[PDB]
Amino acid sequence: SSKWVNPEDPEMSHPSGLYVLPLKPAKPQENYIYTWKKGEDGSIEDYVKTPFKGPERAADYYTQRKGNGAWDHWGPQGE
Amino acid sequence: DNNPLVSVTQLPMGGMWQTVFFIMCLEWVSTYVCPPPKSKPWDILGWSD
Amino acid sequence: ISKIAYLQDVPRTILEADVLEKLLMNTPRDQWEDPPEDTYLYTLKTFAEVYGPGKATKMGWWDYFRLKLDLPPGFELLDEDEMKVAADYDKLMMEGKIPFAVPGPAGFWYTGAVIQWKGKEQFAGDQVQTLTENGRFSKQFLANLAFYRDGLKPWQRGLEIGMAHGYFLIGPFTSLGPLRNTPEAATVGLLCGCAIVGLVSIGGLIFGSTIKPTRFDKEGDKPASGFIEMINWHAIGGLGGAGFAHALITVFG
Amino acid sequence: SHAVKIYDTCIGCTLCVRACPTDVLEMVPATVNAAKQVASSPRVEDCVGCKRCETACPTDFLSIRVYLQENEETQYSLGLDLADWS
Amino acid sequence: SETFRRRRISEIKNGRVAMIACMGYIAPEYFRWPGYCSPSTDLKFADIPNGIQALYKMPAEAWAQIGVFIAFLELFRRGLEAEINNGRLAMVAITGMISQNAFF
Ligand code: CLA
Ligand code: KC2
Ligand code: KC2
Ligand SMILES: CC1=C(/C=C/C(C)=C/C=C/C(C)=C/C=C/C=C(C)/C=C/C=C(C)/C=C/C2=C(C)CCCC2(C)C)C(C)(C)CCC1
Ligand SMILES: CC1=C(/C=C/C(C)=C/C=C/C(C)=C/C=C/C=C(C)/C=C/C=C(C)/C=C/C2=C(C)CCCC2(C)C)C(C)(C)CCC1
Ligand code: SF4
Ligand code: SF4
Repeated sequence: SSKWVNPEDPEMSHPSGLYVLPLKPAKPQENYIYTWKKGEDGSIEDYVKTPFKGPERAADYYTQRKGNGAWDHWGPQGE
Repeated sequence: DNNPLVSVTQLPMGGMWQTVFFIMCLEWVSTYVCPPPKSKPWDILGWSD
Repeated sequence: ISKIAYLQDVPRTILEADVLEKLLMNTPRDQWEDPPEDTYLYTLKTFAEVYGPGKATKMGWWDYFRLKLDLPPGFELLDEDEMKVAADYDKLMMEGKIPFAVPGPAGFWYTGAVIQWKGKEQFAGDQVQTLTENGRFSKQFLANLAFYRDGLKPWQRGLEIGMAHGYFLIGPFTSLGPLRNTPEAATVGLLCGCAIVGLVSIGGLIFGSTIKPTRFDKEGDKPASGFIEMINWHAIGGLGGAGFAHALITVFG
Repeated sequence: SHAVKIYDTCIGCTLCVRACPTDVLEMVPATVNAAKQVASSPRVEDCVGCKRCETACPTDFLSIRVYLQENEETQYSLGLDLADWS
Repeated sequence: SETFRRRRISEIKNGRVAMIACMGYIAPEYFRWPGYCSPSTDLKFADIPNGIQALYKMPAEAWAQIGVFIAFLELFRRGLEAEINNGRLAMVAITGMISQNAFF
């Protein structure tokens, strides 16, 4: 009764072991970093989440990670 | 000499100028790099955040 | 209260009126009906149900002695002000505010200040507020460090950082090196400081080649280009600062 | 990740499921035993390897076995908190 | 751009300091201030030399105090065209004079 379908082997269950498909957000969160934001009137904030165009660290190790699963092994249903 | 006013004169000019320079640097940092808010000019350490 | 049978007309001998009032105030209201077994109110209930008007009006000397031993005196229970202070303390801590204190000798002093312990992200342990990192002075100082300063090119950042690093690095070898007593102490220390600058810059180049930070990179530029530029200019600035310190030492003895 | 396997000696007492710290296991209908249920391990990706299921297993030798695989360690099996591999 | 503005400020400043250095090179030979530059060590302006030798001669304490004063100063349109042109001339003159003193 699990909606998840195993991509590698349809007969077996999905590696996730879940029964409800994921819910996508209205707009996916964009990459950001916590930095200061000088207030233009002498003030300054400490942890201000500000957009970041690309990966904070462009190493192949960092960028290869998609978060779909432990090894990104979940099918398209993971997203 | 134990008298502090005599000890000032007994101290080397090296140490005296080092002290003056250190206090000048502290003042510069506190008044230009990390100026206190206009509402609390005495809040040097930025407690009012 | 009147609805409590055992609390009605409790004889003065079993417990004084003032001490009874203090005990009731200290105890939670919900526990008056049937207090837990290990409480002064439970002892009072158990013994008032057996002794008092309309019941046993006498007690053995030893039984009364034990009863007075195990019932509370007035000074043992908390006062109104003490209970208020404890309640305010707990309320502050639960609201996420911390009555500021600094540890002292085998203890901590209260500075009289209430700070906002919890940050913008309540569940984030990285964002708990502290004067050391989240105060205005600390924020401004860290933001104005060369690594962070606004409107600075990576070469400027690296040059300033390296100037500082080399200038202070030459000294330890000059003063405490094997050749510290020889006439070439300053020059050997300068060489050692330049070597240290080179080693740390090589480490930074490895870091930028492996992790590749992209916070200093220009738009549409190779990843970690800004970081590598900053590290190269840190090497240059370290050489320059070491040389300047050595020149000052040599010229001014 | 570790390998959590269940064998037919299972009697379906649910103690492994109740002892699971990260909810890797779940009871499923079966006809092999009198209890008419056997523990399963669908979410083995979350198994940390604490062997609390193994501790709670009653059978003479365990009807549930956790095989540790240090080479295939993931962040979920390592319980990483300060660092994120996702 | 930002680089041009920074370079303009740097040039103006290097020109001002170069006029100052040229004047400080020229004046001492003509005349020198009296009054025991360093009374503690019995040092006087007539005794101190002019040029790169002053760096070694006058005490490191005096040089450090001068440096502290400059640090305080730093930390705390025909006229402008003439200023910048004279800055260029003075920079050339001071670099030439210092190079000549060091070489010879
Ligand atoms: C930690 C203990 C220790 C200390 C204090 C020293 C000290 C010394 N050793 Mg060493 N040594 C040690 C352990 C130590 N050794 C050990 C374990 C061994 C055996 C492997 C040796 C073997 C050894 C040899 C064979 C020799 C020395 C020598 C020396 C001298 C020069 C070292 C040098 O060039 O440093 C270079 C120093 C630096 C690069 C700077 C690092 C330290 C700075 C000052 C830290 C500053 C941090 C700062 C406060 C942060 C502020 C941040 C922010 C707030 C601004 C010096 C007296 C030499 C000598 O001739 O001695 C007389 C020498 O030939 N040592
Ligand atoms: C006010 C704050 C202050 C700061 C922040 C500060 C920092 C540093 C640093 C780090 C940045 C270094 C590396 C450093 C080094 C030396 N300091 Mg110094 N110093 C300060 C104060 C004094 C005083 C009062 C005296 C003094 C001295 C010396 C001597 C002695 C040399 C010698 O005796 O040959 C040496 C080597 C004495 C002196 O100049 O004696 C002639 C002296 O009286 N310092 N000092
Ligand atoms: C232009 C920048 C400048 C300023 C703003 C400035 C301010 C003050 C103040 C103000 C608060 C005091 C109180 C003071 C005191 C002394 N100064 Mg100083 N001074 C400056 C420059 C020089 C130079 C070039 C020399 C010098 C000296 C001395 C001596 C020691 C004399 C001696 O040697 O007996 C003493 C007592 C001489 C020196 O250190 O000689 C080893 C020396 O040559 N100063 N100086
Ligand atoms: C920002 C900046 C900076 C930075 C820095 C950094 C970031 C660094 C890092 C660095 C690094 C990152 C380094 C590294 C190092 C390394 C090492 C130290 C290694 C070692 C190794 C080993 C030990 C190995 C071994 C082996 C072999 C080889 C083979 C096989 C076996 C074995 C494994 C044993 C600087 C200061 C420049 C300046 C300013 C700016
Ligand atoms: C906390 C504390 C402190 C600390 C301090 C410190 C940490 C300091 C630092 C210091 C430092 C660390 C300094 C440094 C400086 C540096 C310099 C001053 C440099 C300069 C340089 C130059 C000038 C260069 C040049 C060049 C180049 C760059 C290249 C080419 C060549 C030439 C030569 C041109 C004290 C003790 C006060 C006490 C109180 C508390
Ligand atoms: S694995 Fe063990 S505890 Fe779990 S149902 Fe089977 S026999 Fe019972
Ligand atoms: S080892 Fe621990 S986490 Fe893994 S299945 Fe057994 S009880 Fe659950």
